[PDB]
Amino acid sequence: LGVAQVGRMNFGKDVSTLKYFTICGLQEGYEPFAVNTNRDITMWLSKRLPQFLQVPSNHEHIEVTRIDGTIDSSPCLKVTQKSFGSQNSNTDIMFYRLSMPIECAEVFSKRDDYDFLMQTSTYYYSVRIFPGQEPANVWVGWITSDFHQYDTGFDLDRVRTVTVTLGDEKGKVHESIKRSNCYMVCAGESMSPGQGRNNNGLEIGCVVDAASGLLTFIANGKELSTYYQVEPSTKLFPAVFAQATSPNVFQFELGRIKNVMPLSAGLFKSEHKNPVPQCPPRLHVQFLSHVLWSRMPNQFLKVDVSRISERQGWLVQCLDPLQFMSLHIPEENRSVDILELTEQEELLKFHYHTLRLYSAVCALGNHRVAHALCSHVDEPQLLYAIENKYMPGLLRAGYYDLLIDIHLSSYATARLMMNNEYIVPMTEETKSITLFPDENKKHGLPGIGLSTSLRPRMQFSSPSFVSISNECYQYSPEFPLDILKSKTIQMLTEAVKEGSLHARDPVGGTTEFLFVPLIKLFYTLLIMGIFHNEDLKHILQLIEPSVFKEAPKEGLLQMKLPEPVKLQMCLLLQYLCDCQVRHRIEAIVAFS
Amino acid sequence: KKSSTLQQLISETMVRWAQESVIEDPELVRAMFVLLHRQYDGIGGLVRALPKTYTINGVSVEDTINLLASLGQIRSLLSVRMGKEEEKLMIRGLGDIMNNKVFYQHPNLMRALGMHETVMEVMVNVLGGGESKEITFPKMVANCCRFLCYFCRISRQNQKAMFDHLSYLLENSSVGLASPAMRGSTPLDVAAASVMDNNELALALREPDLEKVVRYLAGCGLQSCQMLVSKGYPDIGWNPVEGERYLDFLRFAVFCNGESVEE
Amino acid sequence: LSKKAKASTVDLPIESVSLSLQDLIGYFHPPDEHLEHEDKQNRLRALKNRQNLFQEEGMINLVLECIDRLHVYSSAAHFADVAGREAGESWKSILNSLYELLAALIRGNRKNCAQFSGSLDWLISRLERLEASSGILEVLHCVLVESPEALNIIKEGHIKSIISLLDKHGRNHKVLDVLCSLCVCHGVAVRSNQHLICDNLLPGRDLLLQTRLVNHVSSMRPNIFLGVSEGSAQYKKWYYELMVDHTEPFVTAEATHLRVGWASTEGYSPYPGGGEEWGGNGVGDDLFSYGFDGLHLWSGCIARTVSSPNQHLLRTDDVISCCLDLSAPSISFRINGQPVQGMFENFNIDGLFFPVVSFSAGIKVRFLLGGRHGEFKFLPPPGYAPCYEAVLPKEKLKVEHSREYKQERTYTRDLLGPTVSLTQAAFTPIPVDT
Amino acid sequence: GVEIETISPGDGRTFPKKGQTCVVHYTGMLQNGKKFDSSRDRNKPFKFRIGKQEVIKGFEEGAAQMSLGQRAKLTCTPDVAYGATGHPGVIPPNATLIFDVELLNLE
Amino acid sequence: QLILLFSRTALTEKCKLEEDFLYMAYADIMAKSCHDEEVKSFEEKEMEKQKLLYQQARLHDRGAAEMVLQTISASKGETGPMVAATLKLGIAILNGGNSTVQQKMLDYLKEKKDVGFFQSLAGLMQSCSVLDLNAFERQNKAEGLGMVTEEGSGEKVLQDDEFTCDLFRFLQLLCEGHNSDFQNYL
Repeated sequence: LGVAQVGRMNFGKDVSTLKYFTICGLQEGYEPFAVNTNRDITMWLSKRLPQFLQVPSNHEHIEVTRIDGTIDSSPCLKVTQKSFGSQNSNTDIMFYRLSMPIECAEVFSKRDDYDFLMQTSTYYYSVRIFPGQEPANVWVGWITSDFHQYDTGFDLDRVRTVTVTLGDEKGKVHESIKRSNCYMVCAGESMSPGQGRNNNGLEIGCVVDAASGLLTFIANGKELSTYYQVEPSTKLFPAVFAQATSPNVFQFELGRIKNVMPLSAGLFKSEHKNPVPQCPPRLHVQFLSHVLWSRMPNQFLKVDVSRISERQGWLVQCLDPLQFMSLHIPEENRSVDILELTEQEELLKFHYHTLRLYSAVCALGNHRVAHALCSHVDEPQLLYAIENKYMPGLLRAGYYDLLIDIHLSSYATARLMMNNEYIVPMTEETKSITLFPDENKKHGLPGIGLSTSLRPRMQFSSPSFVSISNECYQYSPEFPLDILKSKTIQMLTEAVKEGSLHARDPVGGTTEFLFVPLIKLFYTLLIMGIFHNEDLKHILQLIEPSVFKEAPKEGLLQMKLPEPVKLQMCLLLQYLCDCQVRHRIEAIVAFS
Repeated sequence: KKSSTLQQLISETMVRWAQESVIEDPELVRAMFVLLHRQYDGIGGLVRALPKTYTINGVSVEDTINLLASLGQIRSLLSVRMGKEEEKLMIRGLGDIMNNKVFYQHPNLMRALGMHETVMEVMVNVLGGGESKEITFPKMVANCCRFLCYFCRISRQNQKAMFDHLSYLLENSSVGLASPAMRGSTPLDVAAASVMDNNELALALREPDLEKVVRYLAGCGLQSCQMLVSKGYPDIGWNPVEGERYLDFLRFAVFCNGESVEE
Repeated sequence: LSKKAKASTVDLPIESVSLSLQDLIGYFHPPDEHLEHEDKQNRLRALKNRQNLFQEEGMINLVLECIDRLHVYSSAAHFADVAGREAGESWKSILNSLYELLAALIRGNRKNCAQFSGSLDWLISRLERLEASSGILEVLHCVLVESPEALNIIKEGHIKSIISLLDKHGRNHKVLDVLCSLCVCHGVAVRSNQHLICDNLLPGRDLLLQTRLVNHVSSMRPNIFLGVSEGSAQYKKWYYELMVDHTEPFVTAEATHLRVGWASTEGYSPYPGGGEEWGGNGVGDDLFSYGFDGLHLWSGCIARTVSSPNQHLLRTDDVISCCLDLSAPSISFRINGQPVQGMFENFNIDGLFFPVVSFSAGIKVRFLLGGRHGEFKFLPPPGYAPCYEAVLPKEKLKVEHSREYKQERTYTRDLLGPTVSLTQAAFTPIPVDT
Repeated sequence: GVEIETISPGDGRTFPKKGQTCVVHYTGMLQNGKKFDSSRDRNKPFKFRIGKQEVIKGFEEGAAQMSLGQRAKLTCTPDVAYGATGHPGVIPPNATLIFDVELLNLE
Repeated sequence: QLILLFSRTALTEKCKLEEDFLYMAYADIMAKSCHDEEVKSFEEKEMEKQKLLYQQARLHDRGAAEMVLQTISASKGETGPMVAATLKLGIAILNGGNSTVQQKMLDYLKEKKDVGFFQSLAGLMQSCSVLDLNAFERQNKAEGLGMVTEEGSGEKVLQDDEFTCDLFRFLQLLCEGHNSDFQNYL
């Protein structure tokens, strides 16, 4: 859609809305794109706000080369242009930063010596404008994560800034704070000697003090007048802006100067105390680009706007809660909706293998680690992912087996450990158990009834990190087992209703990502025995409406399930038979 | 035509699933035929579960529950690696089991629950993982052998059940035989408690079983105790400390109830 | 070469060694998964026999010797300095082949992975090297999946070295699998290795991607598009008012969002600049917007505590009055008629401002814009003009969504293309020169 | 010690006193702004007794200074919160803790 | 599918043939369905043989004649509940000197060049038990001393009667009918 153009796409969820399909398209055999879908098809639209991403290895202009530091040199990152001098070349300012930021101190205080070097928080990087590249088109310094300004003409005067002035009651200014997302200098103006730089390309050192926020600059060994005073906890990204008038534009020398700590020591926590400059592979040059997509939300907030009166005004009314799960990239200081990982194939996989490590660090009854995972994956996070129908398939099976491991893996294994053993007390309610419910020798519903055999106790601990008691690291963390029953029953009824129609949008993208999970928390809950009476009577009708009738719809046992879905219907039917053998041992002791 | 029964529904779903398609999962076929066997053998479940059935009075319900939680806390230690935090847990579980009235009142429940085998396989893992490199965690084997000797003394049937594992107890019968104060807390002291004053269990000993205790004592008479000579003790050409501990087990094998077994 | 013999004098097999290290890898090749079951099992039997026969000859301590003697040079250039240029040309290749052979001579063989327990401390000590990280990681994974006796040597210094690899190399999934195999092996869980990975990776919240449940935030703005420019016809100081009818402090597990203030555009466009079209961002989560929440001044996503008489988070029946001065850049607020002791200055004035409120679910607020669009509860400060006096004469003042898309049914959703800049919003009379 | 900033005022007359359980409904955060605990997430009001050393010192002092029905922000220095050892797997060593606490009830 | 799964678990390389409840459960249904056991007439005797052939053909047509040779070759000469159940199914499918099963059992052995089968047969016959005087005397003294014989029948002398009998009945059935091609192969 071009400038000031409006359009509408009708995928065909409701064929009644299509008003030319029958005229041309119905008889020819063509089908609507959303003919069988049960959900709205997601919109992916071009992102309006440019972001920073790694320079591609096949970029038609940019070419980043990593140089290793020798004995007399330092690690370097050269930024060059592939298509300089040839036609179709792009002559515009390109915005470059570094992949990792430097975080200032939370609270500002109010041969190099190997004590000052060990105690200082002052870091360094240097940029060598290559001799022949115009310094009037190169800007060096720091930026924050908020920098999203791609303008063809960049100047240090139009950068986004604001001054927050807080005063006392009388109005006296006790503090004034300047805020910006671009703390940078221009190479041309910083260049003091004039014209001749072909001695050596301009060396503009950038010095940051992570304990006071003072941002100083040294060009060709002389400190410049410009300085910045950033706020505490500000994350500054080493950035260089340059318009390429040369085959080789600039460089990212990561060395050091007298009495200043190298950049890798502030970037990486492991190398915090290493005075030796380093360029680990995690640190790479990024650039501001527009080649990114955006995921339009499947649902928006319900907002009501209307004139109430001239005397009232305009009313804005939002009352129904809507929520989403946000994924935060620590090294880039940005947050992304987790449903955007359906198109990010590296983050999806890394986060899935992270969820597989979460389920592995608390495996086989590690209760002290299970309470430590309730601080990273919360209960509301373990209920939004289970219910959301737009979740990626791999993350849906990772957030799903994580609940069953953090909360329901210690009582579902111990209860199975005493499952083939029957210790029935000799009580007055044990003596009332009969093989058949009444005179008509008909089998009752397996599971519903009175069972008196001794069973392991179900006890949980309440997660809390303000308490200093150490008696909660036995027993699994508490989870709401009453909301979960109804939620699982509702999701399984919905899955049976939907998947029986063979839709093109199974939850998770495949039939094995909609059922193989769901039947595994249903199975775990049934093993734990949380279901009682009516809930079991309603969930048995979904396995088989006909056989388990209490007095064209077909249950899970008739839905043409995939093999991985058929393995968990052999475990579900395995416990439903153990529920009969145990009754056939409780009904012998009563007669006995 | 109408199944009306879980057994009939499962006796048909399995066959229909296998005759519609060729299953490509060897674990799905295996679980598909175990469940059909259960339906076609409804009496084969009552022959396997009824032996694992025991009944108690209402007075002992709470005490049996307290015992079962302790037994579970020990059984769940079979899927983790033995360490410092499993030290105290194992000892506390064993202490609570032996400080319980049910453990003495009902010795057939203790045998039907497979407690002795669980304790042995815990000790089996402990010995296997770190026996040749001297017995790491030696306060584990000590408790696992103190419990398994009281288990034999509870009743003659418990001793008979423990006697069926004599081969392993004699396989690892050089565990802690030279460390003092570990007497009665040794895997060889559990082998001597499975035939102690039991004439039938002493008449059931095999010649190959008696071949190996003699072979160990022969090595104890030709080679010195390397752990004791590394501790500084003078190097004689024989092992007195370990050699005396292979002579009392044989004392409980050739002599029973004040009369020598002539076989 | 180490004892400095001349390169020509010494014979250094480079092509023959490379060919042998490529023939051995194919010789120790796992069977393909498309073969028949009997053929696959027969080839597994031959691979296992080869692995067993290829270990009893001390042939595993020889690939290790080659690896150690090739790691005495830092890089390909360092190797090629001592050796020939062609010899240094295939240094990384031979190193990558020596691990692919090493990870194949032990893959699937538990007894071969059990005799490598004594050489894992040496193996991990070279994991940080970029030329060897992948191979060392693959051999480590192959050893740890198979041998239970190899997890008993891994200590805190070895786990922190694998964890520090993710920090210095990036987000690699093959490091999480080595960490996953460090916890549970063959159904047995190592609690010591489970109590170290957590305590050394989780608390930092700096390497693994972090997740949160965030409320959705929507923004309402009136039809007013007011800005400042030289030689234009616009009043430089303005005033509007917001008073709240209802506010539930916690509609969900997260605090209810409610922020009021001014926002600006990027250039002369009518689009709210420098922000996301959706998400949990509101008035003051960027450098294009300046907001007030009753306790803080929000701008650039940093909050600063501001003093006020009986200061509190915005509640029911609270009056917020906003003052904007574009002559001298200034934004001031007054809560319930009392001035708040905070104010913005020296922000960018090159675009069109507008009143704006941002909120999560569970609010009831009403714009008091002046005139017929809401009556002011407090008198505007002397000079400031009501915001209803900036309406372009033909258009109608209306409170609308800040962003283009709303909540509606999909086939009726109006997909909007780029919108023309509102350069006619600032009437600068510029005639011909005569 | 800790310093308290009121988010919403309370009665201002009812204060926690010796031997009285405090029903608080809190949200815990780190100094960088990352949440690590929330009783609202678990939907459980948090109950603790004053003077029994069962909660952290910063939380105890903040609750003592709190008033009934009041919502306030609690900033806990590392000295009064987990020290330099920290909480294994949750709280990094030498971390400042910020708490959004509401005193629901006092019994 | 069942026979193919049981013939694949046997071909899977393992150090020891592991006890499998499914296999000892379905090696006694397959074997017991092939016999279904005064002077019968000629038609009765010829109908009890044609039903026998069809009941045997229900299995060796599905690969059950190579499965009882793969489960023995994977035993590697170790007696147990798993070879005493494979040796009862081979007998069940070979009863009456079934020539088709005899040819099928020889063709598989000649094609696979299975050396494990004949090394397991030699190890299973060298591990067969015989009469023991020491055990009999040790049991006789036990009954003489008046203690209750808690064990069933003193099955320590001739520990395995049915396994030993079946291991030779299988070898006799494999050569029954004067099979001169397998007599020279044994």
